Amino acid sequence: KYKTIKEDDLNDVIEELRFQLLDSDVSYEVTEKILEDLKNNLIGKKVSRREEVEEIVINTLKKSITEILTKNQKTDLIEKIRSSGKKPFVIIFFGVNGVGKTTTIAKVVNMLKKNNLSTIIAASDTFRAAAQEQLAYHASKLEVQLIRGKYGADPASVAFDAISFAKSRNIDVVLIDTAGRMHIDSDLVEELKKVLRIAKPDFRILILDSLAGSDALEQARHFENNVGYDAVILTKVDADAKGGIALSLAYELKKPVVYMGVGQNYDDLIPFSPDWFVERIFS
Amino acid sequence: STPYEKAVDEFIKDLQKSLISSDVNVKLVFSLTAKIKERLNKEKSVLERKEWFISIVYDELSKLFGGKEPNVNPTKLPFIIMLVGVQGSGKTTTAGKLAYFYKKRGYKVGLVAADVYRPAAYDQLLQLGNQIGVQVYGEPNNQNPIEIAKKGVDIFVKNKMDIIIVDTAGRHGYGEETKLLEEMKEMYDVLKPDDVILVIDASIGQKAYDLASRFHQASPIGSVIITKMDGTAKGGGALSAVVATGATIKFIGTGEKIDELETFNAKRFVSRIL
Ligand SMILES: Nc1nc2c(ncn2[C@@H]2O[C@H](COP(=O)(O)OP(=O)(O)NP(=O)(O)O)[C@@H](O)[C@H]2O)c(=O)[nH]1
Ligand SMILES: Nc1nc2c(ncn2[C@@H]2O[C@H](COP(=O)(O)OP(=O)(O)NP(=O)(O)O)[C@@H](O)[C@H]2O)c(=O)[nH]1
Ligand SMILES: Nc1nc2c(ncn2[C@@H]2O[C@H](COP(=O)(O)O)[C@@H](O)[C@H]2O)c(=O)[nH]1
Ligand SMILES: [Mg+2]
Ligand SMILES: [Mg+2]
Repeated sequence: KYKTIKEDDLNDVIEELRFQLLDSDVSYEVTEKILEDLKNNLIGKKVSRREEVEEIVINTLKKSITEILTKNQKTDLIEKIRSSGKKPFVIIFFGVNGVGKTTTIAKVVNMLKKNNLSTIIAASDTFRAAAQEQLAYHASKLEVQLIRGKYGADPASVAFDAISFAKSRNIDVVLIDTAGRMHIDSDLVEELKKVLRIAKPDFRILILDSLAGSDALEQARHFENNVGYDAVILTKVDADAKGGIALSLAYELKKPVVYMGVGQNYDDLIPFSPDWFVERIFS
Repeated sequence: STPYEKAVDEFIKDLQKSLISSDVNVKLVFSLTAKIKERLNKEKSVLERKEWFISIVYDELSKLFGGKEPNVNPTKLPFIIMLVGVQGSGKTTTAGKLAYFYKKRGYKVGLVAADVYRPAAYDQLLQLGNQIGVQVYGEPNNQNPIEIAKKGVDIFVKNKMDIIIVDTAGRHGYGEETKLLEEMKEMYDVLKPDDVILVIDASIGQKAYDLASRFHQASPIGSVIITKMDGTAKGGGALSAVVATGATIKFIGTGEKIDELETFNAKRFVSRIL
C-alpha cells in the first residue's frame, strides 16, 4: 500500500533544497549536513502511493528546521530582566565593525521603555570618531541618561562608572555599547574581555549582520570561543536578507537569535520566532 | 566518458563548491564554471594537468573584473568622487582614508558631509578631517543632502581643490528604501560626479549581486572599494557585486586606522577566494 523511499526518489528535490538554503545564506557546510540528515531520516520510510515524495521531503525539512530553532529558544529577555533581582541588569553588546551595535542599543532602550523598565547607556566605544556623539543623539531622543565617563576614560572605566551610577539610582538596566572589533584582533578582543571582567554582565549579545554570508558563522564561532555570549541579534533583515545564519547558529553553536533589526527607526526590532524564519526562507 | 572528461568534471565540481563556499553568487558560479569547463575541453591525448586547469581558472576569474593595475590618480582635475553603499559598509571611514591617500600624494582634498540621516554623521567626518588635516564641508542643520552636496562641491571647486569626496547616507534600496535609490540617482544627476564608488563590506553574502545591480541601475557604479579585508571573509560576495556592475575594484580597506587603505591586487584576491 505504502511505497518505500529510496535515495533515487530524493535526488532532484534535495538539490533544489540545497540551492534554496544556499541562497538564504545558510553556509555550504551547514546546508550539506542538514540535507544529509534529511536524506538519512527519509531513506527507508514508507509513504502512500498517490503522495508526492517531493512534498514530504519539503515538509520534513521545514519541520526539522522548526525543531532545531524551537529547541534553542531561551526565556524571553524582558521576563529574564523582570524575574532578576539584579539592579541594574547589565547587558553588553559586541560584534565586528559596522554590524549595527549602537543603533540596536537604541532600539533595545525603546523596547525597554515600552515595558516600563528604566535604562542607562554606557558609551564604552571610546575609540571611533563621533561614537559618543552618535549615542548622545539617541539618548537625548529616547530621554535616557548616557554615561560618557570622565574625560579620556577607557571602555572599562566608562562601564564601571555607568554601573555604579545605575546602582545608586536603582536603574533597572544598563546597556553597554562597545567599539567594533574583528574577532581575530587579539588586542581588541583583550580590550573587550577587560570590559567583561569589570562589568560582569548578566547578558551578553553578539550582533551579526544578516547581509553577511559565510563569515557571519565564522564571527559567531570565534567570538564564542574567545569571549562567549548568550544570544544574537541579527540586523538589516529589511535588506531582503533571508537570515540563514539563524539556522547555522542553532545547528552549529546552539546559540539563539533573540531579536531581528528591520530598519533604522527605534521601533524596527522584532522578536525571533522559528515559524517566522521558516516562512521567510520557504516563502 | 574519457579519462580527461572525468578529470575536468571532478575539477569543476570541486571548484563550484570552493567558489560558493567563498560566497560568490551561486548562479554566477555555475555560469562562470560552465565557461571554464568549455575552455578546458576545447583547449590544450594528454590527461589531467591541474596546473593548466588552475591557470585557466585564474584567467577566467581575472577577466571577470579586469587583469591591468587600477589607475587611482584622477584623469582630470577637479575630480569629484561620490561614495555609496549599504548601511555600515565603511563609507565615512573610507572617505577619510581616501582623503589621506590623496593628500599624501600632494593633492588638495576637500571632504563633503552629505549624510543628513545618521546621527553625528557630520561630526564623524569632521573628526576624520581634523585628524588628517583635510577641510570638511557640511551643514548639520540642513535636511537636504543634495543641497549640501552641491554647495560643498561648488565651494571646493571654486577654491581649487584637486579631489572632492562626497560621503552619503547608507542605503540598501529594498522595501521602503527604493526611495533612497531614487534620491541617490537624483544626487548623481545633480553632482555629475566623475566617479561613483560602491563601498562594500568584504563579508557580504548572497544578496550582493542583486543589491549591487539595484544600485547600478540607479546611479552607474564606476569603482568598488572592498572594506574589512583584514577580517576572515573570503570576499566572493564583493566579487559578485563587481560582476553585476562591471565596475573596477581600485582599493581595499585593511583596518580602522586612517592609513589602512591599499590598491587592489587581482591575483591575491583570486587566491583569497580560492
Ligand atoms: N536598514 C537597516 N539599517 C540598520 C539596521 N541596524 C542598523 N542599521 C544601520 O547600520 C549603520 C551602522 O549602525 P551602527 O549602529 O553605527 O553600527 P555599529 O556596529 O555600532 N558600528 P561601529 O562598529 O562603527 O560602532 C547605521 O546606518 C544604522 O542605522 C537595520 O536593522 N536595518
Ligand atoms: N576593521 C576594519 N574596520 C573598518 C574598515 N573600514 C571601515 N571600518 C570600520 O567599520 C565601521 C563602519 O564605518 P563607517 O565609516 O561608519 O561606515 P558607513 O558606511 O559610513 N556607515 P553608515 O552607513 O551608517 O553611514 C567603523 O567602525 C569603521 O571604523 C576596514 O577596512 N577594516
Ligand atoms: N529629532 C531631530 N533630529 C534631527 C533634527 N534635525 C536633524 N536631526 C538629526 O540630526 C542628524 C544629522 O545631523 P548630524 O550629522 O549633525 O548628527 C540625523 O540623525 C537627523 O535625524 C530635528 O529637527 N529633530
Ligand atoms: Mg557603534
Ligand atoms: Mg557614514
